[PDB]
Amino acid sequence: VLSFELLHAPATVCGPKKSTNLVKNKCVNFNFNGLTGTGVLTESNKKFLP
Amino acid sequence: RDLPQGFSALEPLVDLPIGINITRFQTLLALHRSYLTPGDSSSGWTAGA
Repeated sequence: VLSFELLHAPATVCGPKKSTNLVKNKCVNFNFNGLTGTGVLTESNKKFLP
Repeated sequence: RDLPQGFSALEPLVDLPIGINITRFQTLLALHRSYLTPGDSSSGWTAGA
């Protein structure tokens, strides 16, 4: 018996999984981590902080 | 002695979803137990720099 809980506490056990491939140089919809937009994706030389 | 005149940003380390209620604050230190201050915690206690 796997018992869930419904209360005012944040969810601990999660994980949406899901997977689709990546394309480039084509106008396409993206939903990386909640953010959504339309455009083309190209390689960029800018360096991010870790 | 004293904090030097300078600037330095602080980078995140961890994020905790614990969500408990926090109200009080205390700090731990290292206690030197040896022959100088033997016995129980009543006498075996030093400050240190």
